[PDB]
Amino acid sequence: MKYLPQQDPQVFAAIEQERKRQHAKIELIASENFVSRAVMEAQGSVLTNKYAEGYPGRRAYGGCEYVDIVEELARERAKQLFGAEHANVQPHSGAQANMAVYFTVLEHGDTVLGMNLSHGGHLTHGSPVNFSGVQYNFVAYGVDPETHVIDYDDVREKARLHRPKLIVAAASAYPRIIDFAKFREIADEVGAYLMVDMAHIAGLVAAGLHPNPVPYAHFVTTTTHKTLRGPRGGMILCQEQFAKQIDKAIFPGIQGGPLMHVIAAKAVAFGEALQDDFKAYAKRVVDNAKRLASALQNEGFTLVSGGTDNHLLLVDLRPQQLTGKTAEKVLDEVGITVNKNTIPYDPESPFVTSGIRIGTAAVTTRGFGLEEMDEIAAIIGLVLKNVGSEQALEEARQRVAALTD
Amino acid sequence: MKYLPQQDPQVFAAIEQERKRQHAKIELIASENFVSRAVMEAQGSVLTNKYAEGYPGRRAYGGCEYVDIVEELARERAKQLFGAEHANVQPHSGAQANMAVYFTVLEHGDTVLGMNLSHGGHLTHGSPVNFSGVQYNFVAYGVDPETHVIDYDDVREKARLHRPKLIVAAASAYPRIIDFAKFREIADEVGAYLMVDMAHIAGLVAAGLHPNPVPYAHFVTTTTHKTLRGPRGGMILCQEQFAKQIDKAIFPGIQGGPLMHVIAAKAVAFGEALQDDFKAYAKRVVDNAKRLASALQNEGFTLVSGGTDNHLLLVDLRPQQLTGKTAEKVLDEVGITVNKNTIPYDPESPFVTSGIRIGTAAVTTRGFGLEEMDEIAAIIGLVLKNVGSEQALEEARQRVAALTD
Ligand SMILES: *Cc1c(COP(=O)(O)O)cnc(C)c1O
Ligand SMILES: *Cc1c(COP(=O)(O)O)cnc(C)c1O
Repeated sequence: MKYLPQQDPQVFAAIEQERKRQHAKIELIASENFVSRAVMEAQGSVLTNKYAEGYPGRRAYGGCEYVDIVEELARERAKQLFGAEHANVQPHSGAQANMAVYFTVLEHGDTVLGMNLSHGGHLTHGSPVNFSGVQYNFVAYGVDPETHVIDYDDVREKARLHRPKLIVAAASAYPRIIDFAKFREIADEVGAYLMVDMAHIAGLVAAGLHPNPVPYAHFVTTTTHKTLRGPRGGMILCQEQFAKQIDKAIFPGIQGGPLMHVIAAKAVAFGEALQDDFKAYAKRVVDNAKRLASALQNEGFTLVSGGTDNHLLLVDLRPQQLTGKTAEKVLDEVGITVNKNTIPYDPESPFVTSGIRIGTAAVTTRGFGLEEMDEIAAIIGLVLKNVGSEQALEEARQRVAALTD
Repeated sequence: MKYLPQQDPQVFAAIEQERKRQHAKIELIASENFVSRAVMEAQGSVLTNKYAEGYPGRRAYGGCEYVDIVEELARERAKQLFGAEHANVQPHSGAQANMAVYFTVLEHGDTVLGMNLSHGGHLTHGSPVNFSGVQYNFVAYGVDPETHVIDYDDVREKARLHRPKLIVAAASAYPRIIDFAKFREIADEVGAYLMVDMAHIAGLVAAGLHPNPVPYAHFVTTTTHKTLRGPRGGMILCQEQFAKQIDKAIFPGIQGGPLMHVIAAKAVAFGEALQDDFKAYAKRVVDNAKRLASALQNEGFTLVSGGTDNHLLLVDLRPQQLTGKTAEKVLDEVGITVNKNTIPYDPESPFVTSGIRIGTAAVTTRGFGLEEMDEIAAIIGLVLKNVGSEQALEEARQRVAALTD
């Protein structure tokens, strides 16, 4: 940076702290990643200066010839990546992407069936403190109490009982592959639309390492950040038959002017995801998660569902008599970043929890491999088995520092 | 830029076109401005990498110590600028800021009274194709048919008849000072909340050149872009008594993760607005608008309300037998950027219109003064009086190029 340090010492000093923090810590929060310098440059461009309400070639204002090229690059590359008939790259966030889909197909008070929030469902899939749970009548399907895999007969029974207008599949804390074919089968049986929220797994889908929901879903929503490793924002994919309605839902429905600089960054990120080296990256993400899972089990930890098919895992801390809150706090003391997370059938509140959620997308981006996964697991074992030993925590701190250089 | 040109030639080429376009054209779209290099650098920072759901010191995730400092800088500087008891700097956009306020005080189907959309009200103030008009029962007050000034007796009558839960004041195309005291008086009479949407005028309010709605309104919403000259995003200001509810409305109510890099840029922009030179800038904005208005009238144009008190004006093109669409198109041919805009009591559709809206914020940022206003007015006269003369349009083109260098 050149101008910010002189203009705003306070903001710059804080940004520099954050940059150094990102390097120093081991980031295991499953939603996190590190974007490329090219993506950041796109976000830091003069495109922030342009109002571009509407869509390419159909804008409210003149002068959009070049931002139109940028948005179309984003849409076409997204279609290349996911094989979708239509893309809308304007959603400000994953929340707004979901909001738009709900606005398209649902009326106030309509019934929606989503994944149980305590079993892996997202806040925007019907939390009573979120617009989704307030605006619509959400009902939930659960995972099996033993396997922690989605119970597809429960999905079916809930669908047949409650007759939802919309079924939502996908999750923020589900460590296994989701069967989109089965979701669509159930949707078809009850005459419901199927929406898949692939935010967490979008990068893996792009790399062919998780089945693609696009062929099975009427609507697919996602964040552009997370495993896709793009800028912070949202996106909707859908069948051509919904394109006009989806676009109208985003604008003039729920948003105003789009963030054209972020959309440029989205295009950049999609370009990166189209490359062979991103496919190699995504495979390392999944390989690293399996390795970390195995290594954690070797340390004596129990994992929700007994492992992982994707980028993330959940440690069930009940065998260690620890809460997720306690684990999160002590790992923070040694420079490992996780989040407490409810496990299926958790006896604790979401503010305490019996688990921690861990993902490998961020550490993989930093170049961590299998050996590092082993060491991360060993450090977590050292810490969680010795929460009352400052000597153990100091050793952990030193081993964490050794990993981050 | 260093990395984007190599990583993504296509995106870079389009961005460069846009950068050159921004320099070459005369930007008179009233919502537009040009942000500082410091603001852009903040947006292009590593803060995009951080999930920070929640609020400073009360986040969902660990590791937010430094982004907390950034958000608090934004909130405290906003409070300094506007004298508000509380600020929420997380809204992704002006639309989302409004959405959150509506979510806080209204239930589905509640009555809201806003400014007539054809008289200056915004899309998010009850358009039947916007969430506002779909979710809530919007009624409208109008401007006087002769003076084009808000008819405060009409505001009062509509309020007393319809008994709205909420009254919205503020506009996207109103060239005169809004009387917030009168709005609050009317609100008090009918027991309604008052929300002021100051998006267009926020910079002028910050500089003390338009009366501040904060003392009179329960809620004030704004864009951080526009006259405030910040990054693209939103903000809510409110009384301490609504702080908890407003914060909950933004998250977990309507949004997920905030855009921390944009919030950094918001802090930078607020820092700039706190400086004496921003006050001087804002005075030039208003002076330039008055000068341009006067100069346009000298050219024989009729202005909605007979002039301006702020950054913007509207040309009523009926005396010239032109539509806003025609004017917008021909001005585009010579490098002057305006938008067609409905005038009060417009005989034309919003897709055709009888007016063009013009603002001075962008050209003022570029260093244009009174002499340039005179020339801009003369060029507009030359163009609109000679729409069928290619020679006239070429002369206009050359004079536009002379202004932009
Ligand atoms: C992260 C996530 C979201 C929300 O995205 P934001 O950008 O935080 O609004 C929605 N759904 C799922 C499944 C997610 O993982
Ligand atoms: C520009 C504007 C908005 C919307 O802001 P976006 O960032 O485009 O969503 C809302 N209200 C008013 C009065 C505005 O001027």
